[PDB]
Amino acid sequence: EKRIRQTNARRLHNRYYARTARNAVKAFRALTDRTEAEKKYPVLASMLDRLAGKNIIHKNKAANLKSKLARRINTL
Amino acid sequence: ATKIRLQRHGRKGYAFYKIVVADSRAPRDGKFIERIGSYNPNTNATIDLNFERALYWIGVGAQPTDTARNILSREGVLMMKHLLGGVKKGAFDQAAA
Amino acid sequence: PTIQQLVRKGRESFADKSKSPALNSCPQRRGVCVRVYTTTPKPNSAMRKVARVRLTNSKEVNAYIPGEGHNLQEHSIVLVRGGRVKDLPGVRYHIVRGTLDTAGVNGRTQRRSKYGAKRP
Amino acid sequence: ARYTGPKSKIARKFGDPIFGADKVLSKKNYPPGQHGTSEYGLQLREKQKAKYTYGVLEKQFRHLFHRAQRAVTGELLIQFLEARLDNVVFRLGIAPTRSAARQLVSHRHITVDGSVVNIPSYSVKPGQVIGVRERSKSLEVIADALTGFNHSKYPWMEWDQSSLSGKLLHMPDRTDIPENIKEQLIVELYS
Amino acid sequence: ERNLRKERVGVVSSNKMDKTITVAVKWKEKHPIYGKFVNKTKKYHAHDEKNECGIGDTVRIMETRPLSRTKRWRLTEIIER
RNA sequence: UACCGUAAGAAACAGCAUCGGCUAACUCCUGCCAGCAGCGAUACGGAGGAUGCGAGCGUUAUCCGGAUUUAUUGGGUUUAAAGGGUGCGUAGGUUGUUCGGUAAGUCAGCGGUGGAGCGCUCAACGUUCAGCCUGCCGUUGAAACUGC
RNA sequence: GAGAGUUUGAUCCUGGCUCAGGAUGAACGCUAGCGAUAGGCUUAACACAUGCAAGUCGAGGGGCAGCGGCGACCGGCGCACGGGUGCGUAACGCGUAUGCAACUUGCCUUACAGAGGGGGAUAACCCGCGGACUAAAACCGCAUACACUUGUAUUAUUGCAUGAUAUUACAAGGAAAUAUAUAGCUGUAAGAUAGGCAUGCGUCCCAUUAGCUUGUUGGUGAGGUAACGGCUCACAAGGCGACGAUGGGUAGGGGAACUGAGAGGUUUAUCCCCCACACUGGUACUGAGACACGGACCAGACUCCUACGGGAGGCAGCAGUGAGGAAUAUUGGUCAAUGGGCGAGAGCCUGAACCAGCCAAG
Ligand SMILES: [K+]
Ligand SMILES: [K+]
Ligand SMILES: [K+]
Ligand SMILES: [Mg+2]
Ligand SMILES: [Mg+2]
Ligand SMILES: [Mg+2]
Repeated sequence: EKRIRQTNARRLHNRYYARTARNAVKAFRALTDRTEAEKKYPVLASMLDRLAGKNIIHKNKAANLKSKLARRINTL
Repeated sequence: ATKIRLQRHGRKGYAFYKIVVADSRAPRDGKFIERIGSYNPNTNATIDLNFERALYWIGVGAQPTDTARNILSREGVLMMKHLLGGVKKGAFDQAAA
Repeated sequence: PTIQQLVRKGRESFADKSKSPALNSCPQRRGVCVRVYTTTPKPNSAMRKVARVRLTNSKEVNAYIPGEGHNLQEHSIVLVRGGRVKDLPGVRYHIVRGTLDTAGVNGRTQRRSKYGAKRP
Repeated sequence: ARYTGPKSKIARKFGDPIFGADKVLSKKNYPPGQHGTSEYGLQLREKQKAKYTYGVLEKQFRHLFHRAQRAVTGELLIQFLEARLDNVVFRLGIAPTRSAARQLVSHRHITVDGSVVNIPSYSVKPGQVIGVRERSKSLEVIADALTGFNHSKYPWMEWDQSSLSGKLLHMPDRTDIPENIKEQLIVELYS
Repeated sequence: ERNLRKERVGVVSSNKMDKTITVAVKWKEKHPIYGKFVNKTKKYHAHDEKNECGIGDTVRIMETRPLSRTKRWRLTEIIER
């Protein structure tokens, strides 16, 4: 029972932050303005890095996402 | 973790142990990385030991069990304290005692 | 054949058949005496006691009854081992005496272990 | 197991006095049975003669034979048979016959190198000491066989009566062992 | 001071596919049972950045990481046409 | 390890007409036995002796060798089984002689990798070192033969 | 490194058959004294009841109703190992030998840096499956790190194509645990250990199994992954096959072991390495790591109990019992030794393992 309760609570906790980050990248992926992208990037990168160092996702996954978004904003 | 332990390789009523370096998850008499000696508690206890390899593994960080730690305390394998260059350069000789 | 013929085709080795196929690679089987009857040899002219038995391995065979004097009857559970009789076509199995329903030969003083008789 | 049966029957079967001296060796000397040969028969007679004269059963005899083959094979099989605790005790004269020597060894009466060994098949290597137990040096039966007889006809035993011990100098050659056994027949049979 | 990868010398067998070729490597080896020497051939898939290889060419190819579903080799040289 | 008082508590099973080691008498003259020559008795059943093995002895079942009874080492096809009814020909297998190249087969070197003791009172068995790694891979050379 | 019999009235060949030998996790008949050392459901991934088999930390926290320590709860680590089974699987599954300039790696060792400041719920408790306050080494921001990630460079050096290793910079972003000297906590790097992917060669029969494939083959781009890749998603058309594709049947694979002078062969009984599995399927979740062996959810058998509103089990862990069968044992003792898990240690747990009991029993 203890294992079941811990797994359910941790599953909900991980789902919260993973879904928030996924929605953040989805919203960022429709941006067009360069200055808007520049001022929206750092908080999204911070959230992704916090997730990666928090073990919800992997460090290589966060690095890949950050590289993709930086290479996108480097080309308007 | 990597360990230094003894596998019971003998006969019923006559325990003969092999000193090996093996993962902690491996079975007792199963897989090992390197054989570093033998051990027989029936005599009055004959110990075979590879000094250089035992020093190398205790240096890279293999954790020995209690009995293997006693076996390494004998034959002077735990002289890493003296070999750590503790404000000196010579080598003492405590094996004669 | 030539070396290339052997390379292309090769050699084929057959499999030797088992002399007791109804046992299914077992030393002994258990059966029930479906029928108990008598047969005539193929230059002997005797009256050999045989039983048709349906073994537990879904097979029916004929088993000779060695010795003199059998207490068996129809619908009797018997132990069947290999071994054939030369002058009798058909039968290729024996019934172990002294096991299950089959009793040992009475009045036997020699070759006792082959007929299931205890020491007197 | 052991034979523990009638010995004169085997003596009269084989003709030779394997067990020793008896009146039946000269009176009524013929193979036993109220009713009393191929090369198989003679080979079997030779092998059984060796087995009965040395108290060895079939599996031990076969082990001795192929051990001798691994390490003339028939020549050293005979010295392997001779190098036995009971046989060495009997040849030292401390016991009358080979059965008596076997019983003495099996009981706590014989030591090898100062330690009591009671296995009456223990191979004795050269340069070893076999001696009577120090607690059994004063038995009524233990002394009449050695003292008085004093044969000492074998040039590979040292006796040393002053210590009641004995030593095997070396394995005797096939010519100096007084056994009427044709090892060629046995090695041909087992080959 | 690196490690070495596998190298295969062969003959081009197909180039109809874009940016990739097929290389045939043939050798004679002893039969295990009868000891005769028989011919064997193997086909490799190689990656070439230009369709510069025609049907039949002594070439050398080198092992690589998976570049496609079945593409683990790359062209290195052309011995002859 | 030591002390009393006693051989005292401890031997079966198979087969003896040939192959094979081991033979008199009584039964039966169907009952029976068998791995074969077969007997229905120096072969069936018992009694006496004999011969094997021996805490085992026999029966059945399974797998190897003798078997060359799949034959590369190491078999054959007139008459014992075994040449296609006869040709042409595709793939494949084989290739007269000689002069040079190459190094795929082949050969060689160098690396990597995978009996003697001791202790069981003896032995099975434990254990150590001398001893094969002769399989695979890498790297250097040789050119008589096969291939190109 | 060998033979014997057997077709004839009698020969010499050919050829099958039968004995003689060696070995069984064998069974049966007769008969049985001891010791040592091995082995013990080979039949069905058959059904049953009971008990045990994975817990530990009061040097993490709120409590003590219990005399110091601890029932219970929150929290850390472990239960993916040890142990069991051979269903499935002709496959980079396995064996052998390599590559990753396409990889990940808790616990362990070493080196370099740092541990500064705050706030929410909530379990238990209390009050009646509902209501309110609670603490952190539980949870989540802020400050700092340019040793790390990302992006843009310069100086290079050097490869096996895509490139790799270092320096010198700017920018952004990412941590902590303290407790009573010890035990520790965080980031980075190296090592060690363990996994993952891809390769050359080897890997059972059937042609009374001849064509197979339509993300199937390749290219461009994107997404996804620890990572390359039709892994997935939006032009050309291909690829693989008589050196056996495809389809069907049967097997877990090796070292061992047995057995042949050799050639070899047979078989995986004990033992060791790899793979697959946990009543049957599907999906995941938590985790450094999952086919999740004493964890879920759903769908299917089957079985058991209720009190008809509702719930439970999978015996391929160790032992009883029943059935199947020719046939294979105790509902035993101890953690004393070896090995594991947790713990600062003492220590606790361990049907692994050490032992003992039973069995013509090798
Ligand atoms: K000691
Ligand atoms: K973990
Ligand atoms: K323990
Ligand atoms: Mg014995
Ligand atoms: Mg003909
Ligand atoms: Mg013709």
